Amino acid sequence: PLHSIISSTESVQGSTSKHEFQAETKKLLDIVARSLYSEKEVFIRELISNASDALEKLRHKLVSDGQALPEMEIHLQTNAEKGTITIQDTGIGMTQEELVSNLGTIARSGSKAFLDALQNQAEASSKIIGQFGVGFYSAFMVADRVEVYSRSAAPGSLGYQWLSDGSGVFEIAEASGVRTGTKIIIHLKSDCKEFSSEARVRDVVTKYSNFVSFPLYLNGRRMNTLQAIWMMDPKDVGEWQHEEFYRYVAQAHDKPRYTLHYKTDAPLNIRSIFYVPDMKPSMFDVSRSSVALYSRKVLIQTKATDILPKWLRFIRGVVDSEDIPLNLSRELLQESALIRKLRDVLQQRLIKFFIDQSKKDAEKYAKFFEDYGLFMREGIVTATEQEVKEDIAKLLRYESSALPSGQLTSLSEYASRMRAGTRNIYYLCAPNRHLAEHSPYYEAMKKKDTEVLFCFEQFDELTLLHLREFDKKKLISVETDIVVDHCLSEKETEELMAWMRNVLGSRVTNVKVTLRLDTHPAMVTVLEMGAARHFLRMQTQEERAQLLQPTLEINPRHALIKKLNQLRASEPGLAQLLVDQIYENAMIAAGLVDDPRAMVGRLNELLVKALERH
Amino acid sequence: PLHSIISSTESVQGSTSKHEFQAETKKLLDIVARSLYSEKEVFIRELISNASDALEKLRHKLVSDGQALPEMEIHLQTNAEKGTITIQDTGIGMTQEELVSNLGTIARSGSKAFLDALQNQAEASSKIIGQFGVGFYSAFMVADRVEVYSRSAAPGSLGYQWLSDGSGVFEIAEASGVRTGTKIIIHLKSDCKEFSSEARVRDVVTKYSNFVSFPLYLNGRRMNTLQAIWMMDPKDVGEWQHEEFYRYVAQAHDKPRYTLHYKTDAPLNIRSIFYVPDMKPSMFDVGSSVALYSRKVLIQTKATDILPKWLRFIRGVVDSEDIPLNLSRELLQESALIRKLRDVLQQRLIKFFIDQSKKDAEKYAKFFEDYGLFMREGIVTATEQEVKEDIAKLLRYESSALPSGQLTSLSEYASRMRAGTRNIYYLCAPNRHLAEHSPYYEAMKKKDTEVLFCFEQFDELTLLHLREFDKKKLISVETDIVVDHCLSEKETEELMAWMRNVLGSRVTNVKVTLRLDTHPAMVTVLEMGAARHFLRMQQLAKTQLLQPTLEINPRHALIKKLNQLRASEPGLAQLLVDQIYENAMIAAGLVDDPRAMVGRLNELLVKALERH
Ligand SMILES: Nc1ncnc2c1ncn2[C@@H]1O[C@H](COP(=O)(O)OP(=O)(O)NP(=O)(O)O)[C@@H](O)[C@H]1O
Ligand SMILES: Nc1ncnc2c1ncn2[C@@H]1O[C@H](COP(=O)(O)OP(=O)(O)NP(=O)(O)O)[C@@H](O)[C@H]1O
Ligand SMILES: [K+]
Ligand SMILES: [K+]
Ligand SMILES: [Mg+2]
Ligand SMILES: [Mg+2]
Repeated sequence: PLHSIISSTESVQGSTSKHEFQAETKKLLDIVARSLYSEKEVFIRELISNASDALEKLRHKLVSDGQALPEMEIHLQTNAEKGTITIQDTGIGMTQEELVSNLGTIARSGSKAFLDALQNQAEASSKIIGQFGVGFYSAFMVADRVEVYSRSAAPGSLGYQWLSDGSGVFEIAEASGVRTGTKIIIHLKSDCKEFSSEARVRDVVTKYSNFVSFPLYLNGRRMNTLQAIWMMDPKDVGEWQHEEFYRYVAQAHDKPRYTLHYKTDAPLNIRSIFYVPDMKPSMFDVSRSSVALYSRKVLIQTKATDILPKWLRFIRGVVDSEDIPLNLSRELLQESALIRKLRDVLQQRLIKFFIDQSKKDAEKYAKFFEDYGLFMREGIVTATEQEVKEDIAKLLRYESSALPSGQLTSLSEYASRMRAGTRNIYYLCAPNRHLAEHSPYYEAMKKKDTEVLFCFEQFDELTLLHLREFDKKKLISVETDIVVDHCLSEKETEELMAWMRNVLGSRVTNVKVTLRLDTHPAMVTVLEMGAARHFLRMQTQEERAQLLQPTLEINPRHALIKKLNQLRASEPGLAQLLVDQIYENAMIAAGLVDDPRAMVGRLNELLVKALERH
Repeated sequence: PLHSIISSTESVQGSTSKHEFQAETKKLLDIVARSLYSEKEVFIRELISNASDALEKLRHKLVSDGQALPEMEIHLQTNAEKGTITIQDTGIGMTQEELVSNLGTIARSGSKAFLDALQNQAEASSKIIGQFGVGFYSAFMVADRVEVYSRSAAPGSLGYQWLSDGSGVFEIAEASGVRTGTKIIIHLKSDCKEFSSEARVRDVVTKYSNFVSFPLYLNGRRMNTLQAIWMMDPKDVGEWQHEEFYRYVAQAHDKPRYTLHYKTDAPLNIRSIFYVPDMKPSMFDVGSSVALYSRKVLIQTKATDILPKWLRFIRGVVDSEDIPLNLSRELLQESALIRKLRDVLQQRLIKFFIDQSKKDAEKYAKFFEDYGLFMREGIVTATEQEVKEDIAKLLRYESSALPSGQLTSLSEYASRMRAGTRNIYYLCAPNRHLAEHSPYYEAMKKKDTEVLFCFEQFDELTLLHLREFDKKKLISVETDIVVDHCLSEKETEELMAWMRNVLGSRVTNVKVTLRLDTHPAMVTVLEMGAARHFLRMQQLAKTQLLQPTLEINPRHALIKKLNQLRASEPGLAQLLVDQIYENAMIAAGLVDDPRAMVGRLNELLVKALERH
């Protein structure tokens, strides 16, 4: 189907012209006011940012001159009956030239020109928000008529006025009585009268601009009353401010148990603070990042980016940066490379912080791991890189067989003093220390003088089998190692073997003899056990039986096995129930029984007919 | 103190001037090329959309004129030697005035002017994609200089060239040899030569512009070759097209078991199709592949969840030409249209499932067996009572008043109850035999009221969360055991006292029940289902004991033996009573990991039979 008219036959003959790009202002205004912001409340944020920029410019101008500092405040006002919202400022202001150059031209901002002509861009380039030049036109999205009063702080400037309706035309006049600074008056739409209500405005202000750098008022009462401590050095801020900030951000009533104050500028500008709660995690904590992203003291509202890995969703705090790329809508540029490196840097720093906490305090870290271990266990099984899994795995605490009861140990220190020339790590799963010590599998391997890691928590064998390796060493379970490893008369032993294969033929594949058991009359061995256990309870005897191949062993030294001889010689019917009970007990001890409700009736029958002579 | 400085001293006294808004083109171009799109490959989508719009305009003009229709298609070519990407079409083309007025002006689109002068605005308004007027400038995001060779389709037009480096100035000249249509030459940047490779371009084309209305060829081979059946009439489309489309969109090799072809226009313009896979859900299956389209081009938000989370097991495509879009052609967040669409889709899917259940019970039984967990999860995660009750109509249970294996629903159960009765009784067990031989059911065996048997796990939790159906209260059998209002008493009261002193710290109280026939003991707690669920959570994970009561029956043979056992073998008697208590707790379903009781059971087995 190769039919390509693509060629280079084109050739230029006529004289080349020369033109300049134009623009359609009405369509640009319509696009800005209709299809730019997904929410209608952002105009308050934009106006507050503009007021903050004006105040910052005035403050810098006065500081560079060494003059006295007047008051620097933002004043919001709402009039319910008139349906208007008013924001006042005490910044630099602007004359009619700046009025018609900035408010009359799309995508032109004087703040960028101010920053460029500063020659330092250190003291003030970190405190100016405006960079695009279209933020003022969001007021037309909720208004039908905008009215602005302003006058410059220069000694001899006069007031002015600025009216528009968002219809591609604006009129400028000269006004008297204007207070120095800038004042914006907004007349609201019919369908946007909700913004004349004090509660809605307060909610928006607290959601977006709580940490503005200047005092802010709404109808007369100050709303800041709280310093952004993440911008200060740790040596200046006390613990009371830390706990109050944690109380504010976490919406809790307890104290933080861990506090990290992170400030870095080499790879990228990062100023963040992190908290770990004092209570235990709950159902909502497991349910679905609780960390707010900021940029020059303005919320970005990611709510989907998850700048922090999912398994770290239990920590709280704020993250602030100056170099994140944000689009024209003042939202994150989704899945940029900078975000993907910020996440890795932050998670590595958090891992390093958690590792160091163990050294300086052991009991507190043990309690924290007891509380928040499930998050680390989940983080093991969702990562992909082996290095990440090994980094997280250093936080796990286990109980070993070479140490006294009730004290923990780590994998790294487990590998410290293990056998000189064996690249193997052995772990056993049991609900208790008592069940781990007297487990048939542990007895079967107790001959070897190796240290076994007892793990009691749930979803732990799953974590080990997804880890598969630590410091280039294999993680081998005791159950697998037993099969990997390579009295009663023999005539009666073999005859009872034949009988057991006869009776338990359908459920059991093979029977063997074992001298490695001393306190358990039976044991069930499968070629693999951890994966079988995990698979069994996601999904009656048979359809589970051929999926396991339950090899069963017998202990000739046990008393019950010995008595089974003469209880079959005397009454085969009782032995019929006895062997089934032994098999059920062995399968229960192996941990392969999901719901043991089935065996209750047969156990009752065996008990009621076994001792009837007594 | 209330610090307020607001006054109204401002007054105007001069003569108002008049101006109009200007614009800065350099800053606008920088904003478009740098801080508008999250990805760099979207320029191919914009160019293909422009070519499709041009072809649509030419086709409409020719059909309205009534003239013959020539061949029309778009060609996209890749040349890695010069690091260039080229796109060519055979549309209407542009004149010199059209070139200057359209390509040289920001936020001006001729497609809107064409639509406004159509006099019907319905025939072709559903096929024109461009609406903003800034999509052509995304080519400067990956290029340093662009070339445009165009020639209008009018009988007497002349060729032209449109050159620009994206620096804010462009030059236009007259060219010779240009064929009818348009042709765009792109010279890629140093870091953007990734797009001079066939594989990446093919990936982008298949991702974004796979279902365009006109044939396109990449380096000579057709790419789309597949019809978008979600726009065609259901009667015009057969089974083979449905199977092929399903195997494409679902990326599977099986045959769908259910097919819904939804197409409505009254509340909103909707064209959609939904599929149910034949294979069972996997470990991995537990953005849902319901990708949203608009004007036959992918929107690709994949995060707003236009469909409820519990309905993530269905595959298909949803199209809507009235959806609002951002300047970057991404979904507007939380628009009322999105919520209306989600509600309508949920209701329609529920109605479709109900109708499918009515039409064929045998297939619906298998479907419910395969996909039961999703409905329970949706019931648990729902908030509104009507939403919970709508989903609950899809649940199936078997009851005691029916032969084994036959399932029914809550609707018929409510239909066939007595008029006086106002509540529903349900019992949970892993098997029917355990259900009908449960100690709790034997106490409810006296009355003839029907009871629903639940076998699958999380059924108890779902029934607890639902809490009400059709103005009736959902209560369990174990709850009603306590709400409802041969070992003579003398030789028995002291025997319960003996259990009390032996089991002081494990059972709060022990008494005698007479509603038991086959069990030696039975254990009751106040709120059995809730206690069971919390115990399962705690043993599953430490998140943020209880009060058990034990009843015996003086008629069981095994219990009758314990009376004389106290005076003969107390050492055997203690651990035998422990076995009885633990067996009762296991039968109650309140037992944790039962490995702890193996050793004492073995000691019972060894000791109790050292006499035969
Ligand atoms: N209250 C104010 N006082 C003084 N100048 C102001 C005030 N509000 C706006 N301006 C000026 O108006 C210009 C344009 O405002 P604006 O539309 O917000 O652009 P921007 O804020 O710099 N960029 P952005 O807000 O991020 O989209 C600014 O550069 C200021 O010079
Ligand atoms: N291949 C083409 N043939 C003819 N006209 C074209 C072609 N490509 C672009 N144009 C013209 O270019 C104008 C503006 O281009 P464009 O930037 O794509 O705006 P738009 O596609 O109409 N709206 P949008 O794509 O949503 O930004 C269109 O109105 C067309 O008239
Ligand atoms: K501006
Ligand atoms: K244009
Ligand atoms: Mg601004
Ligand atoms: Mg376009």
